[PDB]
Amino acid sequence: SHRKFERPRHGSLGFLPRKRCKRLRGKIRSFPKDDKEKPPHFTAFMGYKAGMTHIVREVDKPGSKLHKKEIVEACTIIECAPMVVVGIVGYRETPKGLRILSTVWANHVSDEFRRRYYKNWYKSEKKAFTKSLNVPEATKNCLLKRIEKYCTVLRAICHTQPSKTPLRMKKAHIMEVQINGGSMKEKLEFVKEMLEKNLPVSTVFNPNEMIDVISVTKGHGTKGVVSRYGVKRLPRKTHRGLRKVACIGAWHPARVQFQIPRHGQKGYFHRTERNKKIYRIGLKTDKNSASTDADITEKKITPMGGFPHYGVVNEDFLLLKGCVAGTKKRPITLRKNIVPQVSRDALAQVSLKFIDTSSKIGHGRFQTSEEKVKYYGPLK
Amino acid sequence: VKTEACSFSEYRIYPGRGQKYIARDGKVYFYLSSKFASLALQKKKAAKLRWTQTWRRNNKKT
Amino acid sequence: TLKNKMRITLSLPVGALINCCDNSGGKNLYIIAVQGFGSCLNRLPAASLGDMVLATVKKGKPDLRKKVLNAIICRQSKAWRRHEGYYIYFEDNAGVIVNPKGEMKGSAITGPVARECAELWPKLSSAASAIV
RNA sequence: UCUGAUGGAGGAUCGAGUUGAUACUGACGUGCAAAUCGUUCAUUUCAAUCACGUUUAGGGGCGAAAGACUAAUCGAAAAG
RNA sequence: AUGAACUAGCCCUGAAAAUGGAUGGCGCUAAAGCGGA
RNA sequence: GUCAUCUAAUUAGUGACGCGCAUGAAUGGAUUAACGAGAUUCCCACUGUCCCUACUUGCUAUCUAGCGAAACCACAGCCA
RNA sequence: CCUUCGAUGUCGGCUCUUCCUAUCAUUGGGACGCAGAAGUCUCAAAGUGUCGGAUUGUUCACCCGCUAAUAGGGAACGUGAGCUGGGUUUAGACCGUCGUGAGACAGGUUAGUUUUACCCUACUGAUGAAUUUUAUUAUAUAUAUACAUAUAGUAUUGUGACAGUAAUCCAACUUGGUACGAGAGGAUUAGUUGGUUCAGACAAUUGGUACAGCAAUUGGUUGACAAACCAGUGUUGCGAAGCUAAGUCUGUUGGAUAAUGGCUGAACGCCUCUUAAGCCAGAAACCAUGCUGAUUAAACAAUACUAUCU
RNA sequence: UUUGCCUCAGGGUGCUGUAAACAUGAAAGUAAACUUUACGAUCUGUUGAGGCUUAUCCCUAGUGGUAAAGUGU
Repeated sequence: SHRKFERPRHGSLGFLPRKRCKRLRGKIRSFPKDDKEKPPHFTAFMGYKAGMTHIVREVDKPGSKLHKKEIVEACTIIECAPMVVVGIVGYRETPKGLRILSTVWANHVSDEFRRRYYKNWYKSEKKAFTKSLNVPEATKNCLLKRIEKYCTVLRAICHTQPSKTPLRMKKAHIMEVQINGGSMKEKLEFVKEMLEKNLPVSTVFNPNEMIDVISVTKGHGTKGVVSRYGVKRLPRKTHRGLRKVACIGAWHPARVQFQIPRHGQKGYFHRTERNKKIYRIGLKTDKNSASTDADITEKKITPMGGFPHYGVVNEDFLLLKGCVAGTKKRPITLRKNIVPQVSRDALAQVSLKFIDTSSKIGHGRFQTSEEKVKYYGPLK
Repeated sequence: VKTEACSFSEYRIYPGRGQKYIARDGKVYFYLSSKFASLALQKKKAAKLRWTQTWRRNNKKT
Repeated sequence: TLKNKMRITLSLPVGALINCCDNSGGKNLYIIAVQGFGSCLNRLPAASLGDMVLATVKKGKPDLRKKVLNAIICRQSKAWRRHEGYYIYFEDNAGVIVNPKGEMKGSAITGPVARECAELWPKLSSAASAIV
C-alpha cells in the first residue's frame, strides 16, 4: 500500500554512480558554445586550491535589507601560475562524434611537461618528445593547413607549471582549452602566435566575471548510508544497529532497485559547479595583492603563517567568491560560462574594502607579523 | 580598516572574526575568540588572568 | 511593510518556553507553531528573531491563559550571524504578544530588541526602548 | 501535664557480602554457557542464609499453590 | 438535383491502475488489417 | 456515555451522574495511614528520546602468518 | 475453497524506494448563474510537493495548528533473518456474565524468550585481464584505394554510443488602492528583495568534537623538592589540526508538442481551426542542452617513445 | 627518488598560561632569644615565562641520509 506520509527521496540520482573519479584532474564535459563574432579567446584555465579567507565588501543592492552596509564573504584562493601553451588539436564533426584530425606540437616542451608521460621519470632516460620535435616547418604548416581546411573545433594543449607552486608533484597537468571565437583561420593564427609562450590568468578571465569550476571533491572512503545519503537514523532500540535503511525495497520486484541508498564510496567525486564570481585577480608582480583602497597596507594574499596544508602563494591567483570542491593542493579547472550571464549579480562590479590575512591556524588576531611584533614588543 | 576592541581582552577585532554577547541589561560585549567568550561567560575577571592586558597594566608591566 | 527578513539561524522549535518581555500580563510564551512553516516530514517548526509564532501563555493573567495567541520573537539565545561579520546572541529567549496583524497587545517592551525584529515590525520598534 | 538526657525495642530503614532476578524486552543467541555476560534492580535480625546428615518414591511423594518440583525428563519420573 | 428521415459496414467517442510490455515479437497502411473469391 | 476539570487540541487521567448488557456485602461491600523491582495520569527537575545529527575511545570487523568449523544443498541461480 | 497445514512469520507504526491517476496544490487552457475579488465545472498534464501535534495499539476517526496543498491509491493488506511488540494470539492472575462442575466468553484487565546469512542472485561501492572472421563515417600529393587498412607495449590527451539526471514552491513590496465596481472591496502580468523544501559541495568565520598539547586538582605511591606514575580516558578548564551543521557557497536555455485558440480553405454557391488537403501560436509534460558514469561500446581516436626489427 | 625527498634543527604561525631555581623578598598569624632566628596555604621578581606546535601546518642549496637491485615485456 501507499506511504503514510510522503517525503522526497534521499539524495540525487543525477550524480550516480557515486564511485571514485577516474582521474584527479577536473575534466570539462563540454566547452561553452562557440560564437563566431567574438575574437578568438581561451575558455578554460587550471589552478590549485590554496585555501580560503574572508573579505569585506560594500553591497549595492537597492531594496535589499543590506544595501549600503559592508558584509563579510568567504572566498577561495586559487593559485594560478601561468600555463604554457604547447600544442594544437583540431576536431572535425562526424556522425560518430568529434574526430581528431591531428595534433601538432611546439618546437620545445618543458621537462615538466614531459614528466607527465612517465611513471618513473627519475630512472628513465627521458626520451619522450625528443625526435618528433625536429619535424620540418613544411609538414607542420601542411598539417596546420589541413586543420584549417577541415576542422571545426580548435583546442590548445596547455600545461601547468607545478614548480612555481609549493606542490611536491613535479609532472605538469595537461589539458586542452577550446579556442572559442572567430573563424577557423583566425583561431589557428591566434593559437599559433602564442604556441610556446606563457598563458596568464589575466588573458583568460577578468575581474567580476562569473565562471564555473570543475574539480574532484574531497575523498572520504566508504561511508555509511546515513552520512552518504542523509537517511534518517533508526530508533535507539534497533536490534542489529540503527545506522541503516530499514526497508530496501518492496517484495516485488524481487530485486533491489538502483534507487535505494546503500553504503559505499563518499567523496572523491567529479563536480562541475556553476557561477563562482571572481572577486580579484591578484598578480605575482605586485606587493599589495591583498591590499584594498580602504586598507592601503602593504600585504600579500598568503595569510600570516602560510596557507595551512598548502604553502605560500607566490604566483598569480584569483579570489573566488564562495567555496570550491576539493582539498588543498587540488587541481581546479576554471571554465567560462556555457552562455554569458547577464544577471545583476553576474554584471555587478565588486568593490572590496578588506582582505583578511590573519593566521588561519588557530584564531589569529594580526594581519601581519610586523603588526604582531609591534604589539608584543621585545621578548626574551 | 576600522577594527573594534575586545571586551574581555583588549585585542583588536578585525572584521568578520569575533562574536557579540548582549546582557540582560542590554549592554553589548565583543569577544575576539571562543576562549575569551568562554572565560567571560564563566564570569572570570580578566584582572586575575596573568596573560591579559588588564593584568599587565594592573601590575604596571606594559 | 517589507518582509525580506534575511535568513536567521533557527532557534526555538515548537515546545519552547520563552519570556514575554512586555507588559501584557503574560510571564512566558509556549511556542505552538511558527507562521509560514511548510512541510517537512519530521522537522519541528522553529522560529527566528523576526518570526511570528503561535503561542499560549503558561504564566500570567487568566484572561491571557488557555488560549491560542500570536507572538513575535524579540530576543534569541542562539547565536546568529549578521552579515557585518560577527555573531551575536542574548541570554533569554523572549517575544511579545501581538495581534494577528502584528500590533502589540501590551504597551511597552521590557528589555532590548534585536534590530532584525525592529525593522520588520515598526510599531513594535516604536514600543521598544533599546534596540540592539 | 511538659522539657532534657539516658536506654536500646522492632518479622524498623539505608547498604556491601550472601541470597535472588526488576529493566534494558542490552549483549549473546553456529553462545564462554542446552540460561551465560554487563549495567540496573530486590534482599541483609529474621517466616533469614549455608553445609553435612536424615526422612517422604511414581497414580506415589512434596507443594506460603505455579500443575510447581521429584537428577537438562513431569497435566503422571526414569529403566527394562 | 436538390432537402430530409431511416438503415448498416468499417472508423471515431464513450474506454481510468498501479515494476517496463506485449495482435507471440518485429513490424505492417498500393497491408503483412477487415469481408470475400 | 453525559457534565466538569486537566491541554492549543484528550478514544487517556481525575471528579461527578446512574433504569447498572452483566455492581453489591466473609464469592465479602465500602474505606483506608504505612508499605510495593505491582498497574495508571499529570507536574517540576533533567536530559541526544527527538528537531538532526556530528565528533571521539576501547573491542571486533579489515589485510597478513598460523589454525580452522557448521547450518544448508534435486539441479541451479538476470529480467518483462 | 483452486494453491500452501514434513509451516509462505499473522495488526499497526517507524524506515525506504518505486509505481498509478480517478489531479489536492503548482503550469498552461476552456465554461460559468464570470464586473472585480473569491469561487465552481472542466481539459492537457504525474515534472515537483503533499506537514507539526493532543487522545487512541490502532487502520479509520476527531480536534489543535502551519500550509500552496495538507489528493486518492498499488507494490504478497509493499516492507518482522529491517526494527519495535502497544494490540491480537499459549501457559500466571483478576472482574462481570454463563455453567452443578471441569470450564466458556468478537466481554474487560495485568504480566508475558521476536532465532540464523559466511551461500546464489539483486543492489552498493572496489580490483581486473582477455577480446581477428574482429573493426573501419578513411587513408594516400584538383588527383587512387575495401582486391584496402589494422603489430604490440608503456603513457598522455581526447571522442562519447548508451544509461542516469534536478530543482521546487511561497511571501512581501512596486505596478496600484490601479483596472473593475454604485460602493464594499480589489486584481492579472511583469519587476525587486527575500524565504521554504530539495540537491551538490565547502570550513574563511561561529558552534560541536578530543586517547595532539598545555594547565589545574582529589585519593594513593616513590623519604622530601623536582619528576612522575596508578584510578579500564581519575576529574576538571582551555583546546590547535582534522572532521563536522545548526554554519557558508552554488543550483541553465533550446527544440518539438499536448490542451486550447487561430490562419487559409473546400466538402456543402454560404459557412467552416481540418469533424479534408495545407499552415500558426502554444504547458511544471516530452526530447535535447547542461551535469554524472561510461570493463554501461567485451568501443574508439590523435600523440610521445620503444621491442633486433622490416 | 639528488636544485627532489626523508630526517632533525633553526625560523614562522599558533595552543596553553607565567616553568624549574633563587631572593636580611611578601604573607593571616604563630614561638624563641637577648632589636634577630624558625614555621607558613598563598603571592611577587627574574617570567607574555616554560612546555608543545604535523604526525595530514608553513619556510630554509641549514644537519645527516637517500638503501640490494629483484621481476615482466
